[PDB]
Amino acid sequence: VLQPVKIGCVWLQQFAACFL
Amino acid sequence: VLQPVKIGCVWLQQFAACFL
Amino acid sequence: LIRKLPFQRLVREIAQDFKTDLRFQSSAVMALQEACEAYLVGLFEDTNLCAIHAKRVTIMPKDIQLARRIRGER
Amino acid sequence: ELLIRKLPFQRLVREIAQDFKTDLRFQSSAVMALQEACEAYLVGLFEDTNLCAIHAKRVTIMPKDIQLARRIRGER
Amino acid sequence: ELLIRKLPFQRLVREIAQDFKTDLRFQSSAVMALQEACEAYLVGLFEDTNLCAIHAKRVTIMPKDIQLARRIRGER
Amino acid sequence: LIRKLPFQRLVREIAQDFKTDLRFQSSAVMALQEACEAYLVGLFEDTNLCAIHAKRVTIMPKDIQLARRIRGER
Amino acid sequence: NIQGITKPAIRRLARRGGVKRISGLIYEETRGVLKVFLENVIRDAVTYTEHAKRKTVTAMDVVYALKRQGRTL
Amino acid sequence: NIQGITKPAIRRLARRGGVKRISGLIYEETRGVLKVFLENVIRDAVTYTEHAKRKTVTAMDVVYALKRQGRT
Amino acid sequence: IQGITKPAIRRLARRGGVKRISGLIYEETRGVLKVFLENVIRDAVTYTEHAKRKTVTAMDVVYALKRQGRT
Amino acid sequence: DNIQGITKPAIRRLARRGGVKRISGLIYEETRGVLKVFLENVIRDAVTYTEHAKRKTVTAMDVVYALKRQGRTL
Amino acid sequence: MKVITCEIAWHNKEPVYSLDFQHGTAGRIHRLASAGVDTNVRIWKVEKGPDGKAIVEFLSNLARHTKAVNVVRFSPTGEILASGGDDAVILLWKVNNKENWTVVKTLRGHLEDVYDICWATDGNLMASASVDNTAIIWDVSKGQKISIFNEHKSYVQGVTWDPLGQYVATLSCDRVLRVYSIQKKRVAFNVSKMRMFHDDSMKSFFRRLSFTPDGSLLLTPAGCVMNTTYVFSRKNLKRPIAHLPCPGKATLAVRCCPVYFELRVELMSLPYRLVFAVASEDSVLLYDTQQSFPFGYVSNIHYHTLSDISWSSDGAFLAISSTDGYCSFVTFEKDELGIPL
Amino acid sequence: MKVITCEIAWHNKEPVYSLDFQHGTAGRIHRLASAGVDTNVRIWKVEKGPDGKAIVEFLSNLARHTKAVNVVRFSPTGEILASGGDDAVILLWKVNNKENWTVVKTLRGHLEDVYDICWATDGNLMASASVDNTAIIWDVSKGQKISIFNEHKSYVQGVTWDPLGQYVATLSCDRVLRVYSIQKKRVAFNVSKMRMFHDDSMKSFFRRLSFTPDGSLLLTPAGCVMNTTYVFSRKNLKRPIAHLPCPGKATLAVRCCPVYFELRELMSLPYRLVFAVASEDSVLLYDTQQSFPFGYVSNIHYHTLSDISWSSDGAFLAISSTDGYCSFVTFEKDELGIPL
DNA sequence: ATTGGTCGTAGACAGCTCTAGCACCGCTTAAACGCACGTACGCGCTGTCCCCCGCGTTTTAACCGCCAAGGGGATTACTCCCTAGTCTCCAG
DNA sequence: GGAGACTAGGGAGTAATCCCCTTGGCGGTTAAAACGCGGGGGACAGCGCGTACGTGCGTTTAAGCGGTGCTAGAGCTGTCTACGACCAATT
Repeated sequence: VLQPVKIGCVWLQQFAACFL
Repeated sequence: VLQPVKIGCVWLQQFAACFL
Repeated sequence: LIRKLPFQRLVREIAQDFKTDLRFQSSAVMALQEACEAYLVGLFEDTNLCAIHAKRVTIMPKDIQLARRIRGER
Repeated sequence: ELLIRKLPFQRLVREIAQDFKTDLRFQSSAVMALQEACEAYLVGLFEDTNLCAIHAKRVTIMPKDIQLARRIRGER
Repeated sequence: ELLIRKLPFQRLVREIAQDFKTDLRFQSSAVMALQEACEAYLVGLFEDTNLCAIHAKRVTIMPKDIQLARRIRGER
Repeated sequence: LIRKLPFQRLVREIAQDFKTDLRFQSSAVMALQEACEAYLVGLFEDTNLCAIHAKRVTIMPKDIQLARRIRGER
Repeated sequence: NIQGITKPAIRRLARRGGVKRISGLIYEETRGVLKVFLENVIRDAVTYTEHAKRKTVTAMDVVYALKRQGRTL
Repeated sequence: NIQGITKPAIRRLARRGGVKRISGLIYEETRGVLKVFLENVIRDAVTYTEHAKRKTVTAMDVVYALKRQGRT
Repeated sequence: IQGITKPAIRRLARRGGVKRISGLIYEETRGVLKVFLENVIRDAVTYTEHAKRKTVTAMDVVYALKRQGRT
Repeated sequence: DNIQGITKPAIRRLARRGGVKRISGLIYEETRGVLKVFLENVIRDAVTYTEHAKRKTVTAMDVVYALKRQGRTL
Repeated sequence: MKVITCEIAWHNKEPVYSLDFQHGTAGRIHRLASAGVDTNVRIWKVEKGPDGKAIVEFLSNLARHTKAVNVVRFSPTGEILASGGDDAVILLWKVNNKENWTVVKTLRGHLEDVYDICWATDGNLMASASVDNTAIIWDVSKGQKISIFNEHKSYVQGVTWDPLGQYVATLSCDRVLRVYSIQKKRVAFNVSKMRMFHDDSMKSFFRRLSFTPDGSLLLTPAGCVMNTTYVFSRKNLKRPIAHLPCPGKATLAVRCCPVYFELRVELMSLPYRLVFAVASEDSVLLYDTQQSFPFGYVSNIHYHTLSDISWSSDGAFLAISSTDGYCSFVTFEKDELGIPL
Repeated sequence: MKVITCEIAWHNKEPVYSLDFQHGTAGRIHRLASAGVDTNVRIWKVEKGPDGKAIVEFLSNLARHTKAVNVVRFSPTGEILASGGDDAVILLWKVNNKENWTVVKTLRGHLEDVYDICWATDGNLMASASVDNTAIIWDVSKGQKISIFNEHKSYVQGVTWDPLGQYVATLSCDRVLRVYSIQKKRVAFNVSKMRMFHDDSMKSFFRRLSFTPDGSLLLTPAGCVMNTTYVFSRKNLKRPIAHLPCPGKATLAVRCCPVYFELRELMSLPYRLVFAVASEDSVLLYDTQQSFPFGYVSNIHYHTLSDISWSSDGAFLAISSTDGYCSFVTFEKDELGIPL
């Protein structure tokens, strides 16, 4: 079955912003 | 079969032309 | 073989319903005439079929609505 | 849902396959999908014929009405 | 100009007739019309099959040819 | 779906081959386009049908000569 | 207008359809069937001709409508 | 019934059909071809006869049928 | 082909809302069952050979639905 | 000389639609030949029907009856 | 006169539809062409024998036509042979099988059975009548169509060209005649009520009417008053001067001898008289300009409906064709019809 | 925040295609409408429970549609409900099953699946996008077609109306964006190359892009670099200022909350706007000022997502998938930010 | 009655099919290119309007006989509603 | 292996099924008229056509070699050779 992974409010680094 | 009836040159009256 | 101009202004009036100022070329006019005549002959033939099926010589609308429900009309 | 036994359907499928060409394997998922589509279509024409008979004002059914429906479809 | 045995043909077409509708009277003219249609279409079909077999490079003819031609025809 | 300008050139050239002082409709021209498309593709499925019976994949003219003789348009 | 589907015209079209005996109410239920299916077919036809950026319907639109209605001819 | 056509008749009609070497099973698919062909023709003949209210099938009925499928 | 059991036909009929059923129903039901079976398998193998495959797949029957218009 | 307007890759991809994989280059010329002869055939009847409506311009309806004559209605 | 019946099948027992003599002939031997269901146009050599009976000699076979041929026409100069039929293609044959013929121009544009063709006096303009409800004017030198007449509402089975080159006379199955002025290219006259002609029940595929060789009068067969053949005039084409009574079967063919005979009730008043032939379904009546009653009548010579008749260049031969596959000829001795001008 | 997934089939185990909240709502309870293959449009009553978790209450069923329904839209005033689908009939439902709805005008003229509908700010103008390769402008009061945009060459799976009422943003399946000036009634801009967007391989039937509620910026999903979401501006629509990378599956939906939040930068204005982006199996939550996403929810639906919707106050964020199940995102009092 | 038409047997080998053999010209880029496609737009022009008049064939109304859709009732016929072995599909 | 189902089978009974008015709505009849067919400007305003534009992905040559057409030799088989019997067939 699926194993839920939930991340709370951290004020993820794999999705860091990339600019051009 | 057919029975040929031939009429020679007589210089018939059943076909006399009627004018208008 | 419906009469030409009564059918054509049937089509014209029922085309004006969607929006006015619609021009139809005679080519498409006889095309839609072909379409209507084909449909009507087919439906009439199937009505005759289901009518002799209904074991009555005279035609009945119930045959018509039958054909519709089988032909997916409603 | 399913009301037709899998094995008779599969064996007639294999019968027609070996009539056409051998070594044509049939997968279970495709077999069941084709079978359920089969049931859906047949029941669809079935109540089609049912309504036909309803117009025929005779509650009992006789297949010539079904053949009328066939030529309505124009299948043959 | 016929070769199929004419009264066997008449009995064949008659027996087909009473398979659908009983007591159908046929005259010589209808039988010969059915004939002429018969030999016409069969000679056309065999013309077709022979030329196709010539395309096949094979002297012998086998019904893969006739099935080929009919799948051309659209009859099925 | 095949191409437009060369086929319009074809139809115009054959038209002047028939007779000059004639006009074509754009819609009629494209209609002729898909008509020829369908006819040629159907011929070509016939081609495939023969070649498979010819038990060869690649095709030589005798396939399409069959196509035509067998249906006998020419 | 809508009564343009003429009664003896209906009669002769039924004749060509092989109809035996004809009643009155058919003479306007035929108007109903004609109007509704033409509504449908000229609907998708005007849509098809709108795809062509064309302000006039074509026989092409009509024939595609017949394919969509399963009466290709 | 369908056996009204004999195998030697099939062979001779094939022979003047331009063929020389023939297999057996042709004698049976030809009967299927013939019945498939004739059913449509006889059905159209029945339709035309009912249109004309003539119980007997006529030569001109068959001729106009053959015109309808286009092999007059 | 006999595998389509007649009591199955009758219970599917009972689902279809019919009340009294003539006996000779079964044979023609089976016949028009197999004609569409043949049409669908023909279209299926037609797509399959273009796909260069030998096994039936649900995509084939989906395309059969699309072609016959029963989708 | 617009006949050559039907090209190698176009015919190759029509073949792809046709149901073949491998076709030789020697078929392109016969393809244009069959195309031209049967467009001749169809457009003859097309121009006849066009003249029937006192028309100096062809219509898309004409090719319809042309295919009906040829037995390939669409 | 003498009548000789051809009891040998010209086109392998298939019905014959048309006959035409070489208008370019100027001696005793005349060239005759026949059309049949066998898709072949046979030109024969027709000449009187030692006893005066007609003799038929086969010359050429013309099988270019894919389907049956209904009408065959020679040029007024005899150079070019016009042939069209079921395949609806008009072939202009030319002398390039005892002899050979080749098609010059392909005058296509017709759809189905072409029934009547007429040659203009100059030979450069064509009138073609076909089932397709139209008559097309062609250019012989150009080989291309130039005019269209679509006013016909039924099977067009008869057409002729005015020798004066002013109008065009057409007969269609709708019992309606249509006259087209060659200058305006529109309908000049139209007559339908005196019905005026016979309906579709008449069993001949042809309604071939022809103008008088001078063009003064038009002879229209297949009329109804009983079957008759009405006569019109250039002065008034909307009213018949007289009609020729032919009770029984309907007249279907009208042909006029191209030889002007001297005068020996009168239909038209000029110092010359013209002898023409009218063929019904099973009878042929021979009239002249001056006499109301016919001076010749031959019947019971063919087992089926007659199809076409043709006069020779000198008038010594009158070929008759029927639908039984057999033809016949009428032979007149030296100036038996009359003294030519 | 909290995420609650609806585990009861809304439309009898059939895929859900659209969701929309009543823009006319002004309190705590919001009205949500759904579209499914069951040819029925279900309006639900959505309100927070005592614990704050989302609670869904069924209100009405709209079975007038003969075929499947792909998009359901509420008017900005919430009065009229727009619904079109496989039967391609745009219904203008009105409040006349706990409640009832009735169609006002029949905005017919489309052929098959109608995928994206956007209401104009005035509510008297409609933008219609469907597979039929065209965009049709309608008058709500008139109920009749007035303009046509059929320049699209593929499946038109995304359209939005400019809040400023100047342009029309359309996304088609041909990886080409088309901008239509509202006054000229012609194409204003054409951008296809930086391909930029995803080809037919993307499995979502929708390409729903939406303008920023002020209209200054345009957010387009289903892009390529890899799958990403490009950002455009009114100043220049022929070059994206930046793109938000979304590795994994392609983004398919862009929805912006209609509530303006105070600043706690893609565009430089004293207010920030929080918008929701739905991919095939993941949802990323961004804001105007912060480039990186401040929220991310995934592994909550077993199949591809179809549509998302913000509530009137921004307290609800509905999520719809193709597995027949839906989900919601619940924020506490002004968790996203301080409203203006 | 007989009389030609047919049928079924026996095997020689002619030839369809299978395997082995062979070469050669469709894929498969890489690069040149070109016309295919898109709009304007002035120029050509074709379809046309549509009225009435011309005029004329068909439409419509009503009649009157009468054919048939349907009712009534007697008539048979066919799935109950289990009864029971079975048999085989599917689970263990 | 073992448990639902089906296949084989009486009962009658409700459901088709054919007969008998039976009348009322429908099939031809008539008079004319009323729209049905048509054609003719009118050029006004609708329509396509050619070509220019550009520019870009489809079109063209070719390597190139190897998957596919082409040839040899089986080689083993089902006709069609002759025939001896039946055998339907015309009258």
